[PDB]
Amino acid sequence: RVENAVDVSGAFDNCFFHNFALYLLTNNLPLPDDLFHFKSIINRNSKAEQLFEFFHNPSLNLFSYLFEKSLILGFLLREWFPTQLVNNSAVKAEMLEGEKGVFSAFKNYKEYRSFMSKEELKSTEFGALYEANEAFLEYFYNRSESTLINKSPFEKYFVGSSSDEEAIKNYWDAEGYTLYCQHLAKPQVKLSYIEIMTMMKVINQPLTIYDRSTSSIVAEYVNPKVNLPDFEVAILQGHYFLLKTEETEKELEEYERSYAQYKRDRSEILPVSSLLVRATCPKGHLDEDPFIALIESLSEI
Repeated sequence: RVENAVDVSGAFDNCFFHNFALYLLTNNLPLPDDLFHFKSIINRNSKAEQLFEFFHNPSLNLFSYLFEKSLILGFLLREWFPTQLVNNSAVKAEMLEGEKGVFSAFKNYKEYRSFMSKEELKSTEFGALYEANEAFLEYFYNRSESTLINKSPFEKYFVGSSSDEEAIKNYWDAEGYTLYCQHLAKPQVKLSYIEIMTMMKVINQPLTIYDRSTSSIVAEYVNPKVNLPDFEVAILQGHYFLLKTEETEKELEEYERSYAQYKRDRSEILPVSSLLVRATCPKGHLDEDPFIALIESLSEI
């Protein structure tokens, strides 16, 4: 039916993971194993590995609570999922086919870029994929639009090639897929329903994503063999609203009350009631790193 889902915080661009987080907490489903002991793919600095010194067991108790739990789980999930689909060769191969696969997204990238800026294609549903493989795609674009190239790292996949789809696959299985998983895990990279479906497919979690205006289905993963509580969120600026159910309405209305407390507390921040209010502020106003404002408040324990 048409329903008014809860407004989930879009702090740290983890709005979907926050939706998945409170879905795992409202109906008491066990968190995925090794969410607290994994080695993240990212090679800059892992927000998950910084939080591992305060949480070691599905220990999430505060003594100074549901909103604070999803925001912490948002960080670990952002880096957990990519490490689960980087040595998964099956997903690596199943992600090239389909009307929305890499073969289609790349081919679309080449012909569409003749009149569309790359930033105009980065705001698309394939933005995360277009950014991870930006170097190969830009080489891919001008190589087929101009007759003279530059003598470079990607030309191996193009000589001795039968197709343009053989070059894309040769790039993908060598380094394209892993580059993609490394980009999904770094912060501030936002997710569309493309990545989410392959994320929900790798853990067999049914999900339905409606449009908040039409209530029509936008993206859907269906597996009737697994029977878990119905997971459904609506969304289009990248903001997801989790739909309530009989077991969630009073526990999400309790979480709605914190967020409304967090919003006004974050507007008098610039004598507050909520723990991580300064951590959810935008950058530059108070600190330079909202995340290090989060770990400062966790060290009080």
